[PDB]
Amino acid sequence: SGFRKMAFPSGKVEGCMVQVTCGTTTLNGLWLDDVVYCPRHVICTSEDMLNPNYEDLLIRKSNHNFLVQAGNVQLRVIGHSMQNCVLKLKVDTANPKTPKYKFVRIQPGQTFSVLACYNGSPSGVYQCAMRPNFTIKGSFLNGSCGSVGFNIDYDCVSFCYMHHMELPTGVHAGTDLEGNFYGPFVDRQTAQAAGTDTTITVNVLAWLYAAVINGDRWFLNRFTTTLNDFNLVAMKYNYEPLTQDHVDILGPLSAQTGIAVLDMCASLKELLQNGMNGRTILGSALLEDEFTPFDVVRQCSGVT
Amino acid sequence: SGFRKMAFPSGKVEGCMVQVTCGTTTLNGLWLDDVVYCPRHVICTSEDMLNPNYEDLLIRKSNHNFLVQAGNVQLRVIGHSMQNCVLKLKVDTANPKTPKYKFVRIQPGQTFSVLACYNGSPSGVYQCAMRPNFTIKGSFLNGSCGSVGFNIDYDCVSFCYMHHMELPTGVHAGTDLEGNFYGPFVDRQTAQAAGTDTTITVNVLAWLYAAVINGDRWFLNRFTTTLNDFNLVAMKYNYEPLTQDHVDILGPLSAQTGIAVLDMCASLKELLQNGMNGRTILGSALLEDEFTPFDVVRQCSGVT
Ligand SMILES: CCC[C@@H](C(=O)Nc1cnccc1C)c1cccc(Cl)c1
Ligand SMILES: CCC[C@@H](C(=O)Nc1cnccc1C)c1cccc(Cl)c1
Repeated sequence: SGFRKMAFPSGKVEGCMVQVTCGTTTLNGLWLDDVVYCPRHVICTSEDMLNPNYEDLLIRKSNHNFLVQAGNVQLRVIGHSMQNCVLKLKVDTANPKTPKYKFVRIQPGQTFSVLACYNGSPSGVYQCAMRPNFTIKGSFLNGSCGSVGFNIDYDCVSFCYMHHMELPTGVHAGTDLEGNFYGPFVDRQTAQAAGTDTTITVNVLAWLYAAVINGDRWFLNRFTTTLNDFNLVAMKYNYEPLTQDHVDILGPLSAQTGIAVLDMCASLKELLQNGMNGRTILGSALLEDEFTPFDVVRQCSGVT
Repeated sequence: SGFRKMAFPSGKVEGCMVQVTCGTTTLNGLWLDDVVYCPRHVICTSEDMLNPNYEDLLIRKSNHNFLVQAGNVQLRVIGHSMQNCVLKLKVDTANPKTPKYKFVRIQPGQTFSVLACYNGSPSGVYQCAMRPNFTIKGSFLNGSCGSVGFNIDYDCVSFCYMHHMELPTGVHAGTDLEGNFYGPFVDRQTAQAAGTDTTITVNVLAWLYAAVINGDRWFLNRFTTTLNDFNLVAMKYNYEPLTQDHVDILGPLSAQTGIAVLDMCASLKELLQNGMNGRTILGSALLEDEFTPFDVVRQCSGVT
């Protein structure tokens, strides 16, 4: 029993972190096989970041300009190339600690763990969600660029995020490992609007099931609703509309607790319309949306 | 910017996790040098747990009865001994992945990361606090016994906790790595009262400073208070009394933000007396006490 914002064990990712330096800028790199991946803005100076011409900046660079250091050893760079917003530095040595891995592009509302790094050294690990507007609410300081987000299934690390920047609003933006930004963001020091965010409804419902499993049941009521009625409330409170696909993914949690998905929607509707009345659910005084149905089943069963 | 419930990178601890089996029971072990540490209740059967005579149960056991498996390799047990509530199984092979380490006994109100494990395999990592009543509010299922709590300074892992049990209330109890329980708990399947818990005042103040650093400032007010006046409010709301030692540890955060500790106490007093009025602080709708002043400075500066 108990329910925590649990991150994946970061060990397999810690063994991939390196430091990349180009000129005066130092950030983090991900060493997988004989390739080091990092944000392409490692080639920029302060003056460049306002409106960088990355193709032109990279032309002034050579393999010997990218200094890559894994712990205390120096990697020999034999090639460099830009793919979207990431740089791929081919090195002469495959990382011996390379775990089984995949590069995935997650969907908004999905979760992942972030291993925050500075100077190629891991500082901490936390779990978070890719917001519906493609931003993440992380904890990153200058030099955290290149830190990555990932999920782990058995022995396979699926890398899904690489940190690139902090928006003037204090929220974070980044790319998939092919260097494609999530959302409309560009790697430029310019004001950039993030979309209107919404609360991930399927995740709040999953967390409500996790609460029932762990004993917090005060929010259960004598009511039910329909997808259409629930969605009218979801609209009013800027929640994502619930679809049959979301209902389907909640199937196992509904089966385990015997609480029909639409009956749980009616508890959520009442919580949206009345608030929590000074009470808590799983130690939170608000509706939590950073746990997917998969996360809840994993944590509630003991998946290693 | 941003503020997260960050756990230490778990890599150094993952390389120490093993599975220990004795008879029908399987739990987690911590392999450091040539010793494997685990909860002594690994020797118990279901009938034993109600009132176990551990000295007598261990006498029926031999080195060959403790099966210790690190991943897929089998460790040869050359000695066994009970120290308080832990068993120390001497093995013929030192763990090659043994990091620099210490065994520490943390104080109530201090924080640490937990690497939840099952069958010797890591499942997740989360940060938590040792409650003032010596319980922890973790996330543990059957088989998580033997999982450990730790802190990391540079390259040194200080192990501070080993999980032993879940109280009927759903809260967790465990020992230091010398097998001494935190609190009055005994490793028996019996109803056990945990003390009246209190909120860790120094930690809430530290988190209020973290909020100001990251932009959440709505709670700052035109007031101040004294240690005596603040403690009268702390008493009413079951908060730990604030001492000059707590004020002293908040010194750096007070210096960084220029907000005197007693002025921050007056914001906390107003929040205790008025609630949050439907607002949030660092994404929380309640007063967070699982971040120490050290944690806040570490996260806010970038300590790796
Ligand atoms: C002058 C470089 C700043 C860097 C940047 O946001 N880093 C950063 C990241 N996370 C937290 C804090 C910080 C300061 C950046 C700005 C604009 C666009 C891009 Cl691609 C990068
Ligand atoms: C019948 C063994 C149960 C075990 C126990 O609480 N495990 C456990 C731990 N964390 C979460 C869930 C669980 C089921 C235990 C009970 C009483 C005392 C002791 Cl020392 C151990």
